[PDB]
Amino acid sequence: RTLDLPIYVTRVKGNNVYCLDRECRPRVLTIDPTEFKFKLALINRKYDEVLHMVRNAKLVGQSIIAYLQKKGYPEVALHFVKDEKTRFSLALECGNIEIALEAAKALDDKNCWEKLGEVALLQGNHQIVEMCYQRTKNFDKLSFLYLITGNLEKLRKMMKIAEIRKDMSGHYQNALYLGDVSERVRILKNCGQKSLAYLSAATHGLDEEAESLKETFDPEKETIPDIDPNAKLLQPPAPIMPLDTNWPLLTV
Amino acid sequence: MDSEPPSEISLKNDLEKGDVKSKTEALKKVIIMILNGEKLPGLLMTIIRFVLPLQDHTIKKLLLVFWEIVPKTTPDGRLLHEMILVCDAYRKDLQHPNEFIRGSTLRFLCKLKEAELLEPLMPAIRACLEHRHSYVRRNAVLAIYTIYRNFEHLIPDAPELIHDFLVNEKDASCKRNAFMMLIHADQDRALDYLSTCIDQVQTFGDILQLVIVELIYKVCHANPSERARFIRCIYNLLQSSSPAVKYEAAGTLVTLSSAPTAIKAAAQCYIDLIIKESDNNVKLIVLDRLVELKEHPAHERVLQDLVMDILRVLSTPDLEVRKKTLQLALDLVSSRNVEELVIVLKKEVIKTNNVSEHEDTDKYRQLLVRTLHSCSVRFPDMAANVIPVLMEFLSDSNEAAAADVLEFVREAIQRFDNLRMLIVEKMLEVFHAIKSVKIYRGALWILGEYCSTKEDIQSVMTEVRRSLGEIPIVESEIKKEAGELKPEEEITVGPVQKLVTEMGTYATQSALSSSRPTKKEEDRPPLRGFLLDGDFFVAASLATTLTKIALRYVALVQEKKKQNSFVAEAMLLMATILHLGKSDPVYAEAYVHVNQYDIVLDVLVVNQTSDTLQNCTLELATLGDLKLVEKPSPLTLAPHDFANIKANVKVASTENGIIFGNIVYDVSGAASDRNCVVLSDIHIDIMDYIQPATCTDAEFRQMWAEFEWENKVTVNTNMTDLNDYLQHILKSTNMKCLTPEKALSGYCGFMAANLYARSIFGEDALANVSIEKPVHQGPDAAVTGHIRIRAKSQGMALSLGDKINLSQKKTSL
Amino acid sequence: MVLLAAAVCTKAGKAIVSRQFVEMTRTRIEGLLAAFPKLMNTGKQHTFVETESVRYVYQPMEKLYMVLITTKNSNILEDLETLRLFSRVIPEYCRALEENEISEHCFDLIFAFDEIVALGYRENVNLAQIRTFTE
Amino acid sequence: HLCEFIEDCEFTVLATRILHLLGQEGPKTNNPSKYIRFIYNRVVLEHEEVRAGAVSALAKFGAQNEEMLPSILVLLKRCVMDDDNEVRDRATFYLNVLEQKQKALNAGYILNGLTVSIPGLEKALQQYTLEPS
Amino acid sequence: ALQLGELKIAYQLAVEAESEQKWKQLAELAISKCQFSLAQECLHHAQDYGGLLLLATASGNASMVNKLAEGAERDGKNNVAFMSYFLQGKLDACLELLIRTGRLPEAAFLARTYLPSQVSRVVKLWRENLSKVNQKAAESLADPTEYENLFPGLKE
Repeated sequence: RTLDLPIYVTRVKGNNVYCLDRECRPRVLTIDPTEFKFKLALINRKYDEVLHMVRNAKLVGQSIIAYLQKKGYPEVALHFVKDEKTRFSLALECGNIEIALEAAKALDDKNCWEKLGEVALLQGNHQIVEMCYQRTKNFDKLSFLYLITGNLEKLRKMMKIAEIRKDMSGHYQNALYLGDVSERVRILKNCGQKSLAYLSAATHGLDEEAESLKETFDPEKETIPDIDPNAKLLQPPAPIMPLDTNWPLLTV
Repeated sequence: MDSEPPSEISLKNDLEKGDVKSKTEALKKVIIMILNGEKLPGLLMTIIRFVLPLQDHTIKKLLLVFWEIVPKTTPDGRLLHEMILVCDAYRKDLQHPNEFIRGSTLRFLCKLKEAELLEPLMPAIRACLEHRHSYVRRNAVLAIYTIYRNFEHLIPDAPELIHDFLVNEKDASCKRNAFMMLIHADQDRALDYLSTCIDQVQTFGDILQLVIVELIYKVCHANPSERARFIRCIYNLLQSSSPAVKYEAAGTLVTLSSAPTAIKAAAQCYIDLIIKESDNNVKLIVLDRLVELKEHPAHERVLQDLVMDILRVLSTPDLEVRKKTLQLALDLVSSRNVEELVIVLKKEVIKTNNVSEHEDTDKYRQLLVRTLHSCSVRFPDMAANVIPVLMEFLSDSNEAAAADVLEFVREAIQRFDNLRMLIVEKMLEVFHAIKSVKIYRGALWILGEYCSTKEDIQSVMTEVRRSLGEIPIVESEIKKEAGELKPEEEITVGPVQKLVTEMGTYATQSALSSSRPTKKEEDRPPLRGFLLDGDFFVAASLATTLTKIALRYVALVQEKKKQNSFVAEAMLLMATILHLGKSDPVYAEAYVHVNQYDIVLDVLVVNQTSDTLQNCTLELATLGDLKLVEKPSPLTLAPHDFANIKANVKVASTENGIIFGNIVYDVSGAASDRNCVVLSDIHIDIMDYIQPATCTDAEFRQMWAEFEWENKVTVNTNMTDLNDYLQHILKSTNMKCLTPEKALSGYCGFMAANLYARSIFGEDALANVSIEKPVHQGPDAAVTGHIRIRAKSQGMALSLGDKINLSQKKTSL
Repeated sequence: MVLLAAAVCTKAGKAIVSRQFVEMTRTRIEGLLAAFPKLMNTGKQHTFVETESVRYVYQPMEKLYMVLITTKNSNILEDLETLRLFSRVIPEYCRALEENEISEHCFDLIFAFDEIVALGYRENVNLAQIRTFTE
Repeated sequence: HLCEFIEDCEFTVLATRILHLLGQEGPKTNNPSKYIRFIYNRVVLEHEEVRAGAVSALAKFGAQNEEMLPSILVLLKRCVMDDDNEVRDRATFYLNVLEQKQKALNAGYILNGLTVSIPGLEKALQQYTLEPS
Repeated sequence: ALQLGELKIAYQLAVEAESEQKWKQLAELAISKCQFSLAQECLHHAQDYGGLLLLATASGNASMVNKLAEGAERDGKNNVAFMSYFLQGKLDACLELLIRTGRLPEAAFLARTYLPSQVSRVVKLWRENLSKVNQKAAESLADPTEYENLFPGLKE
């Protein structure tokens, strides 16, 4: 507690503490079961006891409602989670970011979605990563992730919504990642990169599309660069039947 | 009434009095007190009552004035209505035959974004739909736009009323006077109309058309407005290597540095840049265009170089222009900087040629010799030029004049081994009239190293050896020097061997030779005789002796990196060095909490008492540099109330007249003697008030010199480096660890931080934290660091001294 | 608004008379004018000088500053031109600048300010135009 | 500690005293690194005689204590403790003898690293007359 | 030389080592003429990893695409890197790019995809990384218990 004057403690003998100042006017104070009970209880991992203990003579801001978001294996953290930030925090400390996305949402912010999405990739499962990463607008990170993950359906979704951004290390990726390159050919056509569009297409033996690009634009497709312009591109895309968006998990 | 906040009772009296002048003056006095920001609603009924219908413009204009700066706040005589006492009889004002009252009324009415006046401002455009002046038509386009802004982005404000509702902007374009309040969000048709108007312009109006719609296909079409946009448009169509030759930019640009030398200096810079784009080596920086003023035809009359000569300066114009000019000579023409610096230096450095370039102050003379000479060290071609000019420097034949000359040239010989053999004979000459150290030092070194070349030496040295002047440092320099180069290649009555004898006596021995040396006792305590005495293994001969040393140069010696160099021309450098380049019982409990980066001081206010404390108010105070970002606002502290009340905190403010302690927190309640009590929430320090600022090594060094920092303490828990505890703690006493003052090696390597702050205490704060972390077998005190501290009268020095130990607070309520 | 306020200052450390076109700079007007115009608007005898992130245009008259302030700008010529027209209008009201006479004709000057610059956009004025209003 | 004072207004002489004493004792009583760091700054902006003093002292400091040699090298390569004017000449000699040569000479030269002359105790008589003038 | 359309002469004038600004202008000019060959060399000399990759990863055999993306792997320019290596069913340094960056989960994931069952090692290294990077309820140090799943959980 606070008194209204500066003072010196006279000493503590009993529950009371007694004080006298320079002029020597007294103040006494009973040692309370306020702040003391709350943390005596929290130390002995009781949260049920601690809810009663919470009073407005000791609530503060960070000793009850946000000091209890300070366990790397959440315990205290589980109990106070009311702040959208405390909720966010709680999630990375478990490593389960399902709660993160919601806190991240309620923090109204993109940065949180990309960072929790990265943590998500760490717990292993890419469905959760996709959703986050899609709304942070990291379609190109996704495009990259996606053969790595072994999806081809999802990988196509990324390609279009990165086409429009002209992310040439987003839209561009996916065509390679599926066995045929056709995806690039159109995106590149829209970029006006006719050369690049032909080389990509031609090598897969999609010389007809490669030719379309040449004909619409400047021709000359004959040229052989430091890379092939017509040698087979075919890749067998993802031998896995269950993908890594469907990465298995049990979670502790 | 300049600003008198209590005078409202007299104003009411003055506001109606039966004398029109008094009423006007009163209303005027209200305006001036509100504008400053002082008391005004008491008056309202009085104010409003005389003026209301009348066409008599002055009172009406005055009342019209007061409705754009406080109408909303004042309510005694107005209250809240759609047709308030701001506009009800000001529909008359709008519809008077005199343009001024209508016009004025229109103008304030539409100006407000008020919603209690939205309807009366809308047909208020009637007052100016007829345009008796340029002012009336402009007043109208601005008022329709202001109506559009005031909640009428749709059909209430967009078409015409009878001629304008958002259409004066269209009309203005084709009418005799233009002005387009249409800058944003308004009719497309008017925007289009302004384009047509570019041609049929009205010049003030053209600046209004132009902020909206810029870029022309033309050269112009006329008028300052079009002209001002035009230089912007030109810079687009040729961005390439600055503007080079400044366009219509030139006119504003002079005023930009009206104080007065700085304009010329700047102008000189541009003119030099413009001449040519050279190689762009070290101080050869001229950009802009390669050819546009060339350089150097041999048929060009009266040539480019005449303007180039201005830039070579001694001060030939004034000092600000001088510093710019020396750099600028270097910049257009040199090899790097070296070539044009030698020419420039030849002019500046001391001679017998001109006595407007020689001076009897020794350091400046010496420095000038070193600047000329550094060019040789930089570049070879210069060695050949420098040595004969150096001999001219000598020819002055004052004791001191020779002296300075001899001192650099001797360094040059260390660089330039048996290349400057020729100089020795010149150098001896002025060595005989002597009153200084410097002449002896230098001469003895030239004559000494050079011995093979000459044979004079007993004769030259001996007059000086038995002459007097000042001789401390003479000893050191003669000691390493006198014998050198070729064992027996001199003789006048003392060969090279007599010289080795002499050289040894002068160092610290004794011997009859050159009629004894002037002094023997060496210069500063460490130097002594002995090294050289041991030396001269092979008597003054190029081998592994004094000669070796003499005809070799200590470490790397190249460029103008200051390795046997001095970095351009000595006078320009002083200016560059200067440039620092600085960048009622009450109970409280409390903790500080941060959620979603909101920093707040949590306070809980407790009434443990049964007694009444009603009248309870809570305030957080502004002490000085501490401030409330919003006090706790609950009316709590009632019979047996526990409450959590949050007071937001800031650390940065401006000093208030109330106490300057920890944090003041005020709770109020019942009591009439101590209605307000001050009680505390947890610690905040005096240290907050300091303001952090930073220094560079130059600013630190300057301040070191400027005021003493002898004061030191050793602080425990400076075991750690600069980065860890010490930075964090130093931060809290608003300090920061910047640049070093260390000298690390295998024996050295205390961590050194140069600190700075600029405290709001009338002082700066500086310190150096030296962390004594063992890099030797005998540390100071092992790990720990001694912080040498200051502040400008060392009143904050002390804060640095102890706030670098430890510092931590926590609670867990 | 582009033009925050149009202000006549005394470097006594206060805004003698000033105009807030729409309620924004009330008390704010006095503190700016009081600090900055004292230092010559922090000028060096240059019409444009900018301090504390506010453009100050000025002209010294005695111990007084006639001041235009902006923190945004549409054109170079324009800012000077409203100040200039203001400087034709101000001696008609107050016979140069001088704090007591400026003070007495708060109404005159203030009205001109509203008329000259309307909602921060620099309209034009003239001594004859001013007459219709104060009639 | 005294050297902590004032970087270049402290004068040629104090720098010469900490320098001469740090050279000569070769501190194991305190770490020479503070001393060296203090002297290093002073030299830059103070007179020739001290900067020349600082190189020669360093050389003797090298010969007396092996440990010291690494600091000598960082200091001497600098434009300060060598390559100024007088400072260079002495340095070229002192350096070359330490760096290059046998250090028969360097060894011989340090007998403690003593001053250039040992007079009597001058101050006290001077002081006696000087005070009631 | 660019104006004339003399690519070769412009190429000597640039000079193979540096003068990247010259080469970038030349590279674009070469792509315009659809002379890819001169373009690949200009882009190499230019360096231009992001652009250079686009022309280059159109290979389908990744013939000269790894070099110009070697850096990209470990610079967090992972995207540039993946296209380079995965282009003909080969794992050339696909996996490796993912390890380098610290995007360890993604290397595990890739390993599962093409199943040479390398997954067991990657998942472990990754799982370990979760325990260090403060996860306790998804800690990963198990084989399928603590979130992520090492190779016996996984399959083709």
